[PDB]
Amino acid sequence: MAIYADNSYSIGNTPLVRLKHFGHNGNVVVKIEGRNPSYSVKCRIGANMVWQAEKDGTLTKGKEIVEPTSGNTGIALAYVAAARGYKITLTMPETMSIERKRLLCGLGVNLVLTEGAKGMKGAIAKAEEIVASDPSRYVMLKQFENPANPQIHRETTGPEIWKDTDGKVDVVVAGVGTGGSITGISRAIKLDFGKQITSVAVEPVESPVISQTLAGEEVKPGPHKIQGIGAGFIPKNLDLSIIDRVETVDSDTALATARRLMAEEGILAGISSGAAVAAADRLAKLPEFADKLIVVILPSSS
Amino acid sequence: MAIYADNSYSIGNTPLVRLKHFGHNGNVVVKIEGRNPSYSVKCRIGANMVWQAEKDGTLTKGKEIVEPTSGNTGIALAYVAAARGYKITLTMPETMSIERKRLLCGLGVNLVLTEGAKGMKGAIAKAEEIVASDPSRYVMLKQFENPANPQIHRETTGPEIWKDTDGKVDVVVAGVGTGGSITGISRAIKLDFGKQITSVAVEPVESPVISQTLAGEEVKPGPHKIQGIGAGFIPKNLDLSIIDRVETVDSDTALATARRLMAEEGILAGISSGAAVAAADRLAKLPEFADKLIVVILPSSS
Amino acid sequence: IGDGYEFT
Amino acid sequence: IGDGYEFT
Repeated sequence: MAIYADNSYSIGNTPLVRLKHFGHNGNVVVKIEGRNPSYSVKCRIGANMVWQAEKDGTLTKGKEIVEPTSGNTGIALAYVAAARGYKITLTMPETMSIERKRLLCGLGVNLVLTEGAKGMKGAIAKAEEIVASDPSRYVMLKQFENPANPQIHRETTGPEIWKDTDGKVDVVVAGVGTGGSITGISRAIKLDFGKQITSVAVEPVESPVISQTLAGEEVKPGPHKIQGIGAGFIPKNLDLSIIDRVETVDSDTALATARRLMAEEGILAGISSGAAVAAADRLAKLPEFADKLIVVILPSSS
Repeated sequence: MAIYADNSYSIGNTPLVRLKHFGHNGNVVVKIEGRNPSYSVKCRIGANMVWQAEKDGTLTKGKEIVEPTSGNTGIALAYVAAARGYKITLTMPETMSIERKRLLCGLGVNLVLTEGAKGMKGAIAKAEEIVASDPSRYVMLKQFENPANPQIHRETTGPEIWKDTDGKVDVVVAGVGTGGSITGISRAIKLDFGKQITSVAVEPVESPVISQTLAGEEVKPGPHKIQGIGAGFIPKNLDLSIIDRVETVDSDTALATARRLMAEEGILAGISSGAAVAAADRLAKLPEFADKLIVVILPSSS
Repeated sequence: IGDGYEFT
Repeated sequence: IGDGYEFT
């Protein structure tokens, strides 16, 4: 019997689809993380961070989840919290989408909106205040540094890719937000299955902090339009040691690529999906990668 | 190698999840058709109607798809048309959601918007005009009567349910829009696998045309708020002969139920999903269905 | 459907 | 993320 006890267990087993108007003779294949509870990759880390907090006793009946997240992590935690019966508080700037506020409210989140001028720093600050006010009551899962993030990718996302490609996958391209996807995937394929694939991080040209760091240059973040990626810092969940290459993509190209995925491939992916594909396409059209099977994470849906 | 040639092939294999705050001791299980390309069940009939038109030669390179659809069918056909390289025209009232118009445009649809006062009749009329103007150029797939609709349900949706439940499924509850889901599912389980399950159609109390017909009463449609169901007529794709029971649900309850799915179960389902669950819950709390495994189609996502 | 001859 | 210290 293939029935899930709750919606948290239903994560993953996302499909690989071949692109027809990207790459060279279908050397580019996409993994559609849009096909998940809460419509993004974050469903996996949402599920596993909660599961892990349960196993280690940091999360019990009565204790509340608190997390600062402007994005899909909040949505993921909301779904899992509802599916597993936890109260949850999320903090972010008043400067959010009314659709996200409403959907988050719909999901049963105690929403706490911080000054828009103060940005995500204000939201971390506030989340920290809330936990500090009653440490026995509130648990911060800390998506950027919690090992349960890349662990789920090593246990599910990566093995799915290995399985689906009969281990013929040669290159994995993934935008970096928390870094968990690239970390966990790379660890699975390289460490557990033992194939020396090329792991390609993607980040905005507008905020190329990984590229700058690896070049030994001054780190100079900037604002960009590609949601999900470009934190403006190297997260603790980004394992530099497994990264073979870093490609930068600009906002406009990422957006054009997302639109092309929709109109040409019939795939409903978000801007960060566009970024990932733009980067993969670049490498796919180098002779050196002409006979390599390239797997691209599409993190979310449109 | 588990890679899809295009996004059309990636339909289905949707999950079963047990409800914890509906039914009696988890006798109610939901099939989440939200976990599909284009975020609804219609992905299946979109794929198969196109595939069938290809096999039978009605759809070839150069010919255009035309269809009147105010809902998820349009979205499904848009995705498949993009995935398989067909032009597509969709007709509906100017009185649509700007998000749907924009997403449909994003998907490469030639959008033709008819008078809002004239409603869906105006949209069928216009679609018919367009096809009539160049019969060699345009193909109408006719979702309400095309056998390729229930056929895909008999080939995929139903077998998935049989497989997932080890054939222990006793009752299937599904809202009726085109009727294809209930038709195809029922045919699979009853005819192909040979189990005498109870097939329960759901329709709005506001427009209970199936109930009225089966009672030998005058058919009296009405407007309602549960999108996807309540056509105001019996579709040709609704096989009355396999329907064991018809439950009516009101708009408000369907909406309250959809909200409860989100807030209590952590499941993002649309209003028609709420309708289906409200109906299933009613039967699940009759002693006669206490020891029956009840499978509910959640047609779409929120 | 999305609307057969009803809805909203 | 959704926003680490960037975006829009």
